Amino acid sequence: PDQRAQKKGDIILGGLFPIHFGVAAKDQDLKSRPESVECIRYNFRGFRWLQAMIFAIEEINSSPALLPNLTLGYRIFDTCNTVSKALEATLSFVAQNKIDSLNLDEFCNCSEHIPSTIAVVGATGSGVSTAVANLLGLFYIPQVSYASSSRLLSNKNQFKSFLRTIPNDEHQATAMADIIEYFRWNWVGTIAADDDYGRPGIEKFREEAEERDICIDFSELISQYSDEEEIQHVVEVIQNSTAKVIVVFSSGPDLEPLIKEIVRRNITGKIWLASEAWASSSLIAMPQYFHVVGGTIGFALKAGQIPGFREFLKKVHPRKSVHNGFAKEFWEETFNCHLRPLCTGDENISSVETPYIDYTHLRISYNVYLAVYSIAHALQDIYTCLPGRGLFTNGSCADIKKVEAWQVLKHLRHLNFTNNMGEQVTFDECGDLVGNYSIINWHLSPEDGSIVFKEVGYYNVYAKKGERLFINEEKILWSGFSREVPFSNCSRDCLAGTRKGIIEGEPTCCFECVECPDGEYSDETDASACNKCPDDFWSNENHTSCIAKEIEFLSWTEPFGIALTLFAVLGIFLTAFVLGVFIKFRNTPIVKATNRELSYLLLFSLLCCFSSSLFFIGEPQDWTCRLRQPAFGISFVLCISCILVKTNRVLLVFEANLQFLLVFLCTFMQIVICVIWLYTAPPSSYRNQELEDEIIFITCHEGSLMALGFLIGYTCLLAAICFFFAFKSRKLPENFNEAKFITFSMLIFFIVWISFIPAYASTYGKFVSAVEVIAILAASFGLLACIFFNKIYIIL
Amino acid sequence: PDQRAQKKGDIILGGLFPIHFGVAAKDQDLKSRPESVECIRYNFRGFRWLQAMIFAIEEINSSPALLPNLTLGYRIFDTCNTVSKALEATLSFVAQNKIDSLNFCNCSEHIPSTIAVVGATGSGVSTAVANLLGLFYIPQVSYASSSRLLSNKNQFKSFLRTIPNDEHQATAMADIIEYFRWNWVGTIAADDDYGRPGIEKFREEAEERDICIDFSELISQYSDEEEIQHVVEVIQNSTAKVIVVFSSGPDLEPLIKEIVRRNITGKIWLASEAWASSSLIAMPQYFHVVGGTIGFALKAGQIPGFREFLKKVHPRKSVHNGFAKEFWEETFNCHLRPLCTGDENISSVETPYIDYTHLRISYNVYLAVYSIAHALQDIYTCLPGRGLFTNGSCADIKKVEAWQVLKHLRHLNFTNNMGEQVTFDECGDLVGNYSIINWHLSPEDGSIVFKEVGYYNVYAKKGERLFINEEKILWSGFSREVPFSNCSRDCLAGTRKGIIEGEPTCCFECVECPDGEYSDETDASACNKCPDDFWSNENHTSCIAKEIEFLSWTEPFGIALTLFAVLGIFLTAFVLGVFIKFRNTPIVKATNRELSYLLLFSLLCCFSSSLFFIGEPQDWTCRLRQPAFGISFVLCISCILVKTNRVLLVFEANLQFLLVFLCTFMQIVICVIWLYTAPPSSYRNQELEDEIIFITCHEGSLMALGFLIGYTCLLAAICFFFAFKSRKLPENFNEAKFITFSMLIFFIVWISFIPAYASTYGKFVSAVEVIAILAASFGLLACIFFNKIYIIL
Ligand SMILES: O=C(O)[C@@H]1Cc2c([nH]c3ccccc23)CN1
Ligand SMILES: O=C(O)[C@@H]1Cc2c([nH]c3ccccc23)CN1
Ligand SMILES: *[C@@H]1O[C@H](CO)[C@@H](O)[C@H](O)[C@H]1NC(C)=O
Ligand SMILES: *[C@@H]1O[C@H](CO)[C@@H](O)[C@H](O)[C@H]1NC(C)=O
Ligand SMILES: *[C@@H]1O[C@H](CO)[C@@H](O)[C@H](O)[C@H]1NC(C)=O
Ligand SMILES: *[C@@H]1O[C@H](CO)[C@@H](O)[C@H](O)[C@H]1NC(C)=O
Ligand SMILES: [Ca+2]
Ligand SMILES: [Ca+2]
Ligand SMILES: [Ca+2]
Ligand SMILES: [Ca+2]
Ligand SMILES: [Ca+2]
Ligand SMILES: [Ca+2]
Repeated sequence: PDQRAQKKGDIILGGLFPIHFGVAAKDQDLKSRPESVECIRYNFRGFRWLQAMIFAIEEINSSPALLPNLTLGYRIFDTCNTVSKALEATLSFVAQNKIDSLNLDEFCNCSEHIPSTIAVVGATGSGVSTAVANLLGLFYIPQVSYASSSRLLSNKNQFKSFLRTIPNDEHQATAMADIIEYFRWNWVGTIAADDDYGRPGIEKFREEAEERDICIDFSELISQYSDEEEIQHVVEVIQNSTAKVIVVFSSGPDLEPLIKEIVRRNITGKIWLASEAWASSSLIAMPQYFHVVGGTIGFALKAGQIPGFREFLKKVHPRKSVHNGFAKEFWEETFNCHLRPLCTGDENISSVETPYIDYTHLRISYNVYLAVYSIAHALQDIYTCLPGRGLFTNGSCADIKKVEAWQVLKHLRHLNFTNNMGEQVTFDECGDLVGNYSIINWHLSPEDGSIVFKEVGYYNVYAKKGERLFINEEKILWSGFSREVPFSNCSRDCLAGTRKGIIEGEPTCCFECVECPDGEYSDETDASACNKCPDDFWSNENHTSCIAKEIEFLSWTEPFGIALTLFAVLGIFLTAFVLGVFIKFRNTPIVKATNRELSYLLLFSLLCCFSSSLFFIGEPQDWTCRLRQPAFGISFVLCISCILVKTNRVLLVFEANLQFLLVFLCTFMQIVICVIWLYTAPPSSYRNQELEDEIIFITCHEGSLMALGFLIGYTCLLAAICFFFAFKSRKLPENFNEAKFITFSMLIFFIVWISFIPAYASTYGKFVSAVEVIAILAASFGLLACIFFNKIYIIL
Repeated sequence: PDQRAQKKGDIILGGLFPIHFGVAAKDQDLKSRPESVECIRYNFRGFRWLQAMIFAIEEINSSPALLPNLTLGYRIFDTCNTVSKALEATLSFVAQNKIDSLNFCNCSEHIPSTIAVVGATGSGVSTAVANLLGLFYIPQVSYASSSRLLSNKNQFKSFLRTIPNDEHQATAMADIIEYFRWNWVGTIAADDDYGRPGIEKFREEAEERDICIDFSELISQYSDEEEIQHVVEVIQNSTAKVIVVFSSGPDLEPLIKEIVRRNITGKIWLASEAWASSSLIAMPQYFHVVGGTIGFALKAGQIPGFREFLKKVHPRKSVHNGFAKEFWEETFNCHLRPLCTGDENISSVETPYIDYTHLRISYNVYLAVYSIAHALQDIYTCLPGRGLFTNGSCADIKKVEAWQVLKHLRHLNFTNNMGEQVTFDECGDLVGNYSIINWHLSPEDGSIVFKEVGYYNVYAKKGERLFINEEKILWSGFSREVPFSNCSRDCLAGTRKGIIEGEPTCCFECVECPDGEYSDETDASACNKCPDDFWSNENHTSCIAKEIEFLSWTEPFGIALTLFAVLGIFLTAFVLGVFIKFRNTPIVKATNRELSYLLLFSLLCCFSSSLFFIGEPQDWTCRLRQPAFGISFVLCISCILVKTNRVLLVFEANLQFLLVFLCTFMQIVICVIWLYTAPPSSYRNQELEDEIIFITCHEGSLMALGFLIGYTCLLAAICFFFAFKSRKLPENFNEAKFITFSMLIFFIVWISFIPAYASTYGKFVSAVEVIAILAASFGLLACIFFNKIYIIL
């Protein structure tokens, strides 16, 4: 390495910064002796970090309070983000230690003029720094990095002298998961880089997503040296996916070919998530690409303050700066000339617009500044060590004249001081720091069309999980110009009345919506299953909620019921035209039956025949006391018996007072059978019919219907017997044709049941009570009309 | 590095082998100057590999057909599975190139420079060594590094290997998992460069093949007790019986010991190639925890004369090999506490150094050494004018450089002692077959043995690369039944799936298919919808056909209707069939025999129409039952109604015979007009009454039938009005009274069956209609002919 930044001093430090983005991308066939690689691109941020470190060292050497008489030198080389260059620089650093503490088999002699460094500033990448630390751990030389946040460097078993001044990015995955949870999504992507920074950083994110039940569509890995095949495959995978959110864990140059290919293919409508590595890189954030990476949300560190730095940055000159060997190359790259046209030392560094001269926040430079002062404070603590109170064995103390690397590492292990801003800086036993992570968004400046970063929130690491992040949605512009929150889900959420259904070969986050069948209802949206038991209710047409069932039965409240009751009471009134108001019964001339008894009985007999029809009307169980367990046969057992005794009285004169006792004996069998039935045998009722539809049915199904059939058959047989007995003498019309019309009156009763048997068998709306009551009422009207034909001839 | 194996020569080769499994674990507080670490336990497999390399070098140096005038030396250090120890050896190897490349430094010229370095046994150690060796373009060949991270040529330029990569092993394990009926498995990996890269591919394959993973954990050799306890608790609190392990011997040893201490059984263990045959875990005392373990092994090789060279090791005569002094002490438990002598036997003590059945890593080392020798021979034997360098130039064997050796090694193709061809790929990788082994218990020795139960191919198409013999696999060491490892039992027939919240797709519930649809396959995603003409079974297994009821003639009610119809036909033919004498008969008032056969055939046609009314609407394709609706209401009644018309005409006052056919004319023309206006159709839908399909008839403009019935009723009413004043007096065989009584019977029959028409049992409207028609016709014929059938003549 001919180019170097070397300054002499009593104590020598080591530094490694990236000045070039990469090396020549050429393959060697090894046909001849290989040569060293050559740089292709130039970096300006590394020069800024180098200048900041030089300024910090100079301020240390210019502060008598920090160090009275100690002068510190430095040796800085270039890495170019290459493992080989950093390994060569580290080997050159540890040559004095290598010749002495190593290679004991053979005698190795070297010049004493070369100095020995006490510490080496770590590299930027997480892979190069890993190799540098692995090689440095043999000699116990401390190494402090400023940009490595990989977890693989946190293992103290493999690395013993590695420290970092950048907060660990393990909380970055948690913050991204919380961001995804806040803007509720379930379909996301995953793109990482094949290195030591991307692969370990995606496992934690995937674990957090799985813990939060977040589905991942595709996961891909990219690299800077990959050719067109992998880039095309990744582009095809991205295009063939419906995920609108992509998580990217990569660097600037690593992601540059993918961004260029996407821009060439004009792929838009995607959301880009940026980590701290590439949230502010100038290689990706360009106006020409603003239509592909617009509205990008990224992570950034906490800004620092370095007084007297802007003025120092303008003092660089390629002629009066002999200590710095990179000034000439920086000048040539900035002014784009040779030292084609000749260039003198009379330009202005602030004319050309380059990132070296303009900046908004110093994060990595502040990290290097803090590391340099941490080393200075460790040296000061070594100098100020008091006898009798030390960190070595038996209370020993070190000598400032002869300081070894292991003593510096031991003193750096237990370090605590105050920052220039009043903060407290100390090193944890894992060699890691804790700091805030900030959220930034990309916007377009209307003035000159330049990409700018705006703060729209922050992440806290000193609070309990759940409320560690704050965000302001009103200041976030999605896709660069859109304000509404984009919709990125595998499928639409199920609405009310629909349930979920599995699709074969698909994850849990993807499903289908299926309408629930009858009898099932669901109120909450996206319900796993619908309620099955409506608690004696019915499912609605839309299955939104439950509906109470309807009770349908014959009642007097309905117009049909009130009309039937009015007809019944009218019939009761029409049989009271003699019962209620009676004509003279003494020496009655119209009827030969002078005696009031056995003839006045027919009045209240017909009254009971009419009144008994009111048992069937209304609900069977409407009243508790009047539950009417016997309902059917009571009407028959009295009315048929009265008809039979009347027919017997009529026939005794023609076919054939002890008659009153004689008529009752024949009908006594009906009454004793009914009394046995209605008391000894307790009838029941059927509460609900077959429980299928929303229309419920109530009915009174008397127990032991065979007894009812038997008693009806007995009554019919007795009626037929009396009809047959009356038939033999009804042909001859005598005595006001009395016997001639009773036969027709009771034949009306017979033909009522003949004409209403299909109504008994089948009825509309389960109204067997209605047909029964109308049949018995019509029979009662017929009997009443044809039983009092003698009164219409003569009033009295 | 005082402990080393050195032999000088014209050409020097480097080598690294693991002689110890690790180093002493102690924290450094930096109170004083740190000292070098020490290795605690000895290893015999690394010593066997070193002996194999020495034997190969000696065989090459004692062969005239290979490098006849060249002498080969070696320089081998110790690694102890430590990164720092290997880095020290790597730095010592590149001491000569340090002055030439870096930066002045003066060094003695007596020290030689190695041209090749044998790769390390580990993965991260090999990566660290190759990172430093790549600067000087020094070729390096490894024998046990199978990590994919070494397959990147951009970072590594002088790395070669003779072992298949881990991608094939992961694919084979995925195929094994897919072969068995398991979908709920675990995952355990080691925090190193061998385990983590070897689990991403396996997880991707499992996700592609629709395989769920229960838990994933990382373990390490230096992990404390808390991590081990957490891993054990996670494993115990799981329902998975199959566990995938990607770790080495010492890495997995603490976890195995902790599991044994807790006496955890009933688990299926899958072993990677790294620990499928390690003696640190395969112990009888742990057998009841690792019984029936399936592991992967490579293809063994044959090295004639190896055992004889192994059985002649001596700590005194082996001046070149300085590692025998410690090996003798370790294998005999002595030192040079009880004093020892150089007269013991090596065969006696049972050690893995001499007790072995196959050689896999040693064969790899032999192949690597022979590949290097073949490259050197090709360098020596190259002819001018056809060299691979620029302008056809060829190198000189007197002065050889590392880059030339690497270039010739990149293009290598030779043959083995077993008649096999060995080449090098563009990435320096090799391919080979795989073997599957199972762990069994010796019946008398009591030790763990390996049995071959199958193999995996790499030269065949996808899906036809694995062969498994189930008749030799013994699960759990003694069990025979195939283990069952599923999240939940599969749904039976007629039962569909149901989702559980916050659970993977591999876990679900079984819910019975509701009524109206069926599923005839197990683990059905959804219940298949039944067809229109089929209904779901009681058990919902499949669909069943429905039934149709149409009052067939074979029905008891149908045959009853038939028997009444034929009885009526016979009774009416008793009068019509026989031509009884009607000469000067006084039964009929009219002398002419006409106006009597009219009724006789009208009743017959009415009976025929009533009989034809029943049956299917489409029983006969010639004509539908439509006339059965019409004529039965006009031909049956109006022709009979002619007698009532003539008798009312007589009461009002061969001349009126033609004047009483008008009613039939108007009724038939109205029927024809209705039929042509909107012919009746047939309704065969289910009408949402029930699941049973019913057949019925529907006609447009149904009010026409009501109007026809109303016209008939009005005609009968006007007949009653006309005959009311004539029926009071009885005369002429009481014909008027009997006709009035017959028509009253007709009215009472028509109005008696009104609620049956309104509602009928079983939707048998046709049965009600035919019953009413027959009853009315029978009463009519029995009552109008009351005096015409009382006496035959
Ligand atoms: O660990 C790593 O590799 C990244 C490197 C990196 C970070 N921030 C940067 C800014 C510019 C350039 C590089 C970086 C943070 N950690
Ligand atoms: O790459 C690695 O780290 C492993 C190391 C290893 C393999 N086979 C072994 C047998 C014994 C000891 C160690 C090993 C295969 N690849
Ligand atoms: C980080 O943000 C929180 C939020 O108030 C707070 O602790 C502080 O302002 C920031 N810095 C540190 C060191 O916490
Ligand atoms: C997307 O799916 C998630 C799954 O939990 C859900 O919470 C979210 O509401 C869905 N998005 C929309 C817009 O409904
Ligand atoms: C376990 O699940 C798999 C998933 O397809 C299935 O093939 C297998 O039959 C199930 N096991 C049993 C015993 O049914
Ligand atoms: C690997 O197995 C296959 C099939 O059994 C066959 O090619 C041969 O036996 C093996 N091949 C090699 C190169 O050993
Ligand atoms: Ca770097
Ligand atoms: Ca970070
Ligand atoms: Ca799938
Ligand atoms: Ca090793
Ligand atoms: Ca392998
Ligand atoms: Ca979960």
